[PDB]
Amino acid sequence: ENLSPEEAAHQKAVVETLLQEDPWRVAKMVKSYLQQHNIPQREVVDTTGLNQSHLSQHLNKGTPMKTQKRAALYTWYVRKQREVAQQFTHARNRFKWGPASQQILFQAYERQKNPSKEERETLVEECNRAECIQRGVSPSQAQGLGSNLVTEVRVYNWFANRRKEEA
Amino acid sequence: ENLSPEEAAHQKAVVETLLQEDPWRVAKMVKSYLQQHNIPQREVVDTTGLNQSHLSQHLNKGTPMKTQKRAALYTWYVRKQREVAQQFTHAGNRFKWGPASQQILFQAYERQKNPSKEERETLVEECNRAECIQRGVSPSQAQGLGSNLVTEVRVYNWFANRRKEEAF
DNA sequence: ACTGGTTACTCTTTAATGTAT
DNA sequence: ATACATTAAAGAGTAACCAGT
Ligand SMILES: [Cl-]
Ligand SMILES: [Cl-]
Repeated sequence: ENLSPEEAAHQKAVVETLLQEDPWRVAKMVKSYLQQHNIPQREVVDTTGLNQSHLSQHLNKGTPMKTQKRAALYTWYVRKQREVAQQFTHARNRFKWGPASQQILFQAYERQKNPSKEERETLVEECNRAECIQRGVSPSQAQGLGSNLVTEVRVYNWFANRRKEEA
Repeated sequence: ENLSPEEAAHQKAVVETLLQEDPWRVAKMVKSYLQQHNIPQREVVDTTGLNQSHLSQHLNKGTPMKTQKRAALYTWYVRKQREVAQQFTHAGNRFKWGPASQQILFQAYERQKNPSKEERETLVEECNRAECIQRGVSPSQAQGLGSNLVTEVRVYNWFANRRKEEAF
């Protein structure tokens, strides 16, 4: 179930049509995927071997890149799309706070700046379920959120740093 | 050149007096000084051996720093001020554009996006004059600017990069 | 001199960490 | 638990470089 002969040709067909498209339209399409799943650009740079500064300038600004290096970018894009779907159905990077959970954390901080462990774990289920809805997946699949899984320790680390922000 | 033994004792009292003052006030004095001379934060990290994220957060945001680390940075503040004096009295890193030179270059780009070489040297002398006035030194002394000295090559590279930014 | 593709370097930001009340 | 004190890690931004009409 890991791979199929036809879908492997479909992956090669997708990267073929993606190279034929406007590289900016694909850049916006890829940047929106990295933001929805909070996958760090370091994973892209470490896997494909591209330049961090070059890849960042291409996604956020549209800096033109040659088709040979762009092909390795689209190759990782199509493969990462399958790995994400499988890892969520079957259920190294640094944690990243999603924008959907940040709104819930700012609500709780405006209410009270020192929640109890029960209130922390309650916000964990709220933020995890929120991160799943953002990624378009079901809540029980939150175990597939991976490195971006909201934990009680991480919620406590967020509230502790936000108290330090008032100075 | 060598600091008089009496002069060195003054530096120590300056560090202790700066340690007695509020750390956020001394942080703003050092940060504004770095912005006036375009001194890279990497150079302060290399000398004082401090953490770049710690020093950046203690200067820009004013994060709590220990008295020992603040004293090591305050020791660099006083030695660099004097070293800048001899750096410029002798006149008789990487380049970093200044705010006044960036505003003048914004004027020329609005008038001519492709200036001639004659227009480049005239802008070089104007920017070097404005950068000298920023730190309160005479326009004649520019060797002390060193890495932050304006050059026609840097002006042409500034307009070429602005052309790439204008394309998007 | 020139656009165009590319990048070493810089510095802010972030989530995480260690510890003595 | 938790405010000081701290930071390894990510990433956008800057000024610059190399090639080839
Ligand atoms: Cl994910
Ligand atoms: Cl200087």
